[PDB]
Amino acid sequence: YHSQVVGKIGYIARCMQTIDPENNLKKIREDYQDVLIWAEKNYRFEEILEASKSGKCPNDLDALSRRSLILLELLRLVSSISPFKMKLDLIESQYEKMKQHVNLWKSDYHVKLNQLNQLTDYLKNAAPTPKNNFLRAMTSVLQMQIAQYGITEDNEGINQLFKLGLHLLAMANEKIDEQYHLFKGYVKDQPEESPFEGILPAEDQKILVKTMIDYAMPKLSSKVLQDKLSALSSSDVLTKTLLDSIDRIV
Amino acid sequence: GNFKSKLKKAMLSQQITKSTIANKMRLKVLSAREQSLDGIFEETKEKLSGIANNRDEYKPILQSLIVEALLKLLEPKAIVKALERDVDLIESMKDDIMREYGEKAQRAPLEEIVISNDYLNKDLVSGGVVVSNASDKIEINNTLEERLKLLSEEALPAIRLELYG
Amino acid sequence: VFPTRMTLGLMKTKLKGANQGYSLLKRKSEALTKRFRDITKRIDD
Amino acid sequence: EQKNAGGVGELEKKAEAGVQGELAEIKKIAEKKKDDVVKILIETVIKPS
Amino acid sequence: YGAIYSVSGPVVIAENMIGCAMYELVKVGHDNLVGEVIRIDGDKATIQVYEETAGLTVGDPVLRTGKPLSVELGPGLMETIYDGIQRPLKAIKEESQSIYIPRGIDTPALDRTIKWQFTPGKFQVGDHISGGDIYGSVFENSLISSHKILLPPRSRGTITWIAPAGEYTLDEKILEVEFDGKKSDFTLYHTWPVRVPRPVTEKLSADYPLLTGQRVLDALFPCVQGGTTCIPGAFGCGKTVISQSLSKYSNSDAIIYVGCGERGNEMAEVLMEFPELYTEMSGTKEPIMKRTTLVANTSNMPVAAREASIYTGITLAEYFRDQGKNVSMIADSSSRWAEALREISGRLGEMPADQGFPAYLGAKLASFYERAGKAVALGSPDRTGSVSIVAAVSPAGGDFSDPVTTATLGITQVFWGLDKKLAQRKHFPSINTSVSYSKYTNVLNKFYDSNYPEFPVLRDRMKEILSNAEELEQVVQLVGKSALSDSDKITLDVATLIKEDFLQQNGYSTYDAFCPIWKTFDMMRAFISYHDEAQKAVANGANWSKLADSTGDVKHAVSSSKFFEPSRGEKEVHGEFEKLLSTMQERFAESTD
Amino acid sequence: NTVSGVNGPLVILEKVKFPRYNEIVNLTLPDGTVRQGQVLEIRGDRAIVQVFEGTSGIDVKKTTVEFTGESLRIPVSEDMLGRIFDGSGRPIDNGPKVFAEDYLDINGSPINPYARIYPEEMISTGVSAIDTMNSIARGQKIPIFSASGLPHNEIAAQICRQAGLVRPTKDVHDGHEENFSIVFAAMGVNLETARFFKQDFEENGSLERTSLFLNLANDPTIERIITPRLALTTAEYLAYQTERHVLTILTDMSSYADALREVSAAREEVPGRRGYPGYMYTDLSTIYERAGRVEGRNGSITQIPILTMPNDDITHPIPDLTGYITEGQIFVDRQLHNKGIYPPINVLPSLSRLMKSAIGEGMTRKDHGDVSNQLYAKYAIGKDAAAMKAVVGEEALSIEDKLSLEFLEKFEKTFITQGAYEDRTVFESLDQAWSLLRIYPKEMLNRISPKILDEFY
Repeated sequence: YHSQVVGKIGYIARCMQTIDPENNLKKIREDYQDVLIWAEKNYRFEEILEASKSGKCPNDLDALSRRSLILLELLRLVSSISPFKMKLDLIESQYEKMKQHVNLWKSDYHVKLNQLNQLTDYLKNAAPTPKNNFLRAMTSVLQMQIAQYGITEDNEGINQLFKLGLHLLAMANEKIDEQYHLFKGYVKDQPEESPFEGILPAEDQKILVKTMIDYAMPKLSSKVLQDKLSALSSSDVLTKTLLDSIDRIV
Repeated sequence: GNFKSKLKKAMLSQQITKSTIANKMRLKVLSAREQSLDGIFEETKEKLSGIANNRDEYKPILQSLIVEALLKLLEPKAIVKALERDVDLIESMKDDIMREYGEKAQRAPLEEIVISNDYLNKDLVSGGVVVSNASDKIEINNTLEERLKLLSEEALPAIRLELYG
Repeated sequence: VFPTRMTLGLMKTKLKGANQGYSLLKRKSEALTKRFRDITKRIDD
Repeated sequence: EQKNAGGVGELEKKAEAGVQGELAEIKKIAEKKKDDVVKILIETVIKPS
Repeated sequence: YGAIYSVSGPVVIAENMIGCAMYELVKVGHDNLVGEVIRIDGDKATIQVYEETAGLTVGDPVLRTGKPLSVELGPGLMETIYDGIQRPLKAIKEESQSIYIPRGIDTPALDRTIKWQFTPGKFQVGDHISGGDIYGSVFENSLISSHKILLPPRSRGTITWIAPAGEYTLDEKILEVEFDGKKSDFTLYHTWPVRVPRPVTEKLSADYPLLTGQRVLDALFPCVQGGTTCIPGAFGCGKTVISQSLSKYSNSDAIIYVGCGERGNEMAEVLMEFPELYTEMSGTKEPIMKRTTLVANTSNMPVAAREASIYTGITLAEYFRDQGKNVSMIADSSSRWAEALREISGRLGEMPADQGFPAYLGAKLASFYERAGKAVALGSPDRTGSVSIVAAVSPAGGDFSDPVTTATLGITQVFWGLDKKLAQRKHFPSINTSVSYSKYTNVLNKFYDSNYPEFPVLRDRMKEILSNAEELEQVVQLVGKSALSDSDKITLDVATLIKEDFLQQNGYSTYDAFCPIWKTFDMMRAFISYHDEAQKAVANGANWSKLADSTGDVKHAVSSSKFFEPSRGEKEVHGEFEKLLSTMQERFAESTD
Repeated sequence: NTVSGVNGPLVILEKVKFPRYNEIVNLTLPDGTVRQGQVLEIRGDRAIVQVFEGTSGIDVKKTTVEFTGESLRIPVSEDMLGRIFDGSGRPIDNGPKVFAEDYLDINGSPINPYARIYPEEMISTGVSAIDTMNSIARGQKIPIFSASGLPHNEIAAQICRQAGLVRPTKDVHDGHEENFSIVFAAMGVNLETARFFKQDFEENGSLERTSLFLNLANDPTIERIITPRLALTTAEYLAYQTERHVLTILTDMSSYADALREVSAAREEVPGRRGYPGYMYTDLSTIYERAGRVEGRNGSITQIPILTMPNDDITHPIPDLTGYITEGQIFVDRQLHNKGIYPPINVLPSLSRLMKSAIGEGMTRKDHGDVSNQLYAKYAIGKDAAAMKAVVGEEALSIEDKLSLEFLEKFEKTFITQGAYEDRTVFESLDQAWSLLRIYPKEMLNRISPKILDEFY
């Protein structure tokens, strides 16, 4: 009873100190100052258990598990947006918006954090296929849009990128035509000129253009078609004009 | 119909917050009353522990506690387990404890009292003795801390009704 | 679903009522079976 | 819905401000007559019962 | 050590015992037979040994272990077959050259001859640790960790030594905890008693949806992650396809299959069928075997593994649920555990109860169903876990009024019955509203209706038409088709196709084993739209035989759209079910005129 | 001395007869933990007691026993409501003390709580068929009948959700104008059903005025059977001390009856027929002995236990043994729950011999007893004609069977269908019963007087 509250109190202060080492979360750290005060000083576990048994600290296992689950959800949401960095006020507004909700294990933030964590966890063990590169670029643009727009607000690009990454994650190795058509439709449906510019490296966009150039490359035997198709394999960025020029040649 | 469920959810959240504050206030008051009763009972054990350090006035209370612990056993041979500083007081009063125990006995007089060499704990038990049988299978807590803790369950409602009533 | 102690008392009266209803339906079916051909001969002539 | 984003932090302000004066008189009243019940409990604990 | 005074049957008496207990397990004889002290009589303690007594001499030494029978919790649980007594069945195939150990098999519960990949978790040196916190992880899943290294319960301290990333053995220690001095060395394997429940911070209500892989089961009354389900039926009700569909088509991170009274052929077929099936979530080679744990028993196996199979499976399911993953427990069956408890009560010489079963079946059955469920994971991280217990039952007395079926069905919250009339038609399971009930369908319909559901009206209308189909079939069978109207004949015609297509869930191919919510909602919406269109065409002027015979292959194509895997349309909704609404709407206009 | 043996859950220890009957004892183990137990029976230098926590962990020859010297008694006070407690003592929201100002026994030996008059104050639970057909009042003992296979936990969650809102509907009827308290005792219930039952009382707004007693299914049967005596002693102590109305809900009786069958397996007594012991009527009479009106002519303690039929009938020892101590019961039908109804309580197998004494003046009417008999006669005629209509058909049925068949379908989907948060009044239930009973002619109604039937026609 008291050991779980002491471990949750020490894990709350250790997670709060490991969340930000600059001390920028004064709003979220203001409510947890009673747990960080015992962690910022030389206090043994017997003094924390004796203080919790004497009514000098929090003794609610359900409230400490709910606040530790909310702080673990905020730390998992801030850690899942790597290698990007969100705003300081956006983390306090997202923590204040998540603290104002009664449910914290079946909400849209936990399903979106688990959905982004499934593609981010699957991105480190994917095989050599184009679905891992397109899902890596869409997970990078979805990570930049999730870091820019947050997890509490709604966005059509985050839902379309999460639905495209979730549908591409369930696909097998025999659906390269559906992943190439879904990547061509997702690249053609984007309003921006470059969805991978300023987020991924030039080799990742060159591999994505080389994937479509290699896929559309074994379909012509003419010198004029292969000569015009070979000129698009030297660009370091992917655009809709290259997909329209590649679709016009095929 | 789309608004009414959100209104009922907001009312349920407000009622849950008011019930949480209303439970936290009574939990704090119960923790305060239990801390006061535990403070008075903690001071009583410190007063009894301070009074138990005297080998002059503690001899009749130790002999009366040994006779009272021997009166609830009814065995022919009794083994008394006490501290290192209490074995000499029972050794200097075993004949008076056997004569006083035999003078008010209901079954028979005591044959002999065997002082065991095993001592009791000194971390949470200051003074007193532990009455045991010949086989060492039944023990009666005849200490001051166990007697005050056993009497605190019946003295807590009278002090709580007079102090918080 | 069903009872486990003293349940034959309803099945005995249900079987007796089913037997009496089957006997009455057999008597009415016999009377209608006689009257059907008894009218069918005179209708045939 | 706006009453649930500020009421979750007011549970400690309302619970501390609700019972703040009784905790001092409850501890003062127990420490005032503690020797009178401690002497009766010490006198009753020293007798065989 | 004690001396064996008498050995009669599966119970042995040993005298000179001063360390015996009521639930502690000990080893009797020189062969190390699996047994436990059930009772004591004076100075001697009666020990009931589930192993075979053929070959045990009287007068051998008996040494008590000093604790109850439990299992090992660590890396190596998945991809290995064991028994309910925490014994390695894979070592018996190499050493003894047999599937099950007949007798004299003294092997370790945890594998200590293979190395695993140990990686550090979210903890470091100097940080506080507690019981249930994620201290490490092992790559044993498709795309995520399966065997998470956690601390033992009722312990705390600080991590003094943290092992780096690499391969290590189970016997080697790579963890050191300091709490009030040198506490003890930490390793990969850990001990936990099976007679005590796993600790947790707090329990929560079950509110997550779970896919059972059945169109009639999920469409009629779907279960949640953390609920209890009972499945009665004589000679089973399709536990092979329901057990394989719950592991393959289930959305849980871990799957635990426990057989307490199986023959061994169904466990070997389901175990060998798991490596051929591929995971639909981007898995790897042997995806179903890596995330599945199998506990195999026999019909003539030991009673300690059969009775302790649900305790070891519930302890492993609670240990896997304590890390934050969703676990599904498929037990088959509780009738063999109740008969094993009645055989131990009759052999031990205890007082019996009504219906020939012991009195501890109610408390043990309520404790077995109460030991599983959804709650908060114990530890500093506060993760979310769930344990779905699905245990089938069978009639031991030959009727549905026995204490085994009524005791397990009364304590359970979800029910899935089996009709003998619907089971005789080659349809398993067959229950709409007479043997099936669920209280979490209201909260479970909020998420499936939140995505794109139509099941909220079609489930009540299909349950009402399925419940009225038996009442119409009773009067149609007793009196005839002369005292009924055309609406009851159209409702019985829609209930015949809905019962034929919804009740049949055995599957003749790989595409007939998975059942999504969109396909069942589209088929139930097409059947409800055809039933409403038949009533509207009958109200506007038409016949019942002209409506059903006029429909024909329009309903036959909807009934025949279950033999193909969903790979067309958007994600799971093929165009054949979408064009069936326009074809039925076009046929409904021509059926009126 | 030491533990002589162990047979099943109970252990047989050889000690002295210095301890009294039902005195608390402490078993000293060598593992470093002490356990508490209750003396179930005394013998000639022998004792049979069960451990309160756990069943394994004691020694054989190295065990130690000690007598506490005090009998089993729970401290009852006026601050027990609102907080969360356990039956065996698992503290999750409790502190070191329970706030008990007086010591009372868990059997009601010196108290003797029982009413010496008929109940006048009418109490309603928010059911038109239960309040109109039964006519329950304060101090009555009427248990709820359940079945195996149907949603008994949903009906108990609906009856527990209805507890708390009956005070505002009963205050308008002039049948209850005092304080209302709820006593919740759980034994052998699931954590999800107890969380939903506590969530229903928390959503209704009765968490501060209700007390929660939690008992697990993996614990001993002595703690689960001992928790309803402590809950009934706390409800009788709070209701008797302040003259308030306390409603006690005991769920489930099947867990106490199943736990009572495990006990007495190592004593001199033995079980009887069907696995249950022959002295279970005294065990249920001990829990039902503390039910009724309190002494003082102000306030009363009502008892509404929830029992589930394991065989779906009244011939079992649990519903048959518990139904004999009471004066009727309410039968819940699974056929009405299968077609869709909340609550699915039937009126055929339901009768109360205290409907005339419960109905008085100023809080009820006189035609409710004749309207309940007329509705029970019409429901029995429609249910009797419904079974005969399937075999023969609609060719041999008269207009009287069709009137009862239409009245059973009209009253089946109207009176049995109700909400889980709204409480219907007795006047609205009698007015709704008069509309369902107004389908036949005035000459075809003979279950009421002509003077009262002519005025309320």
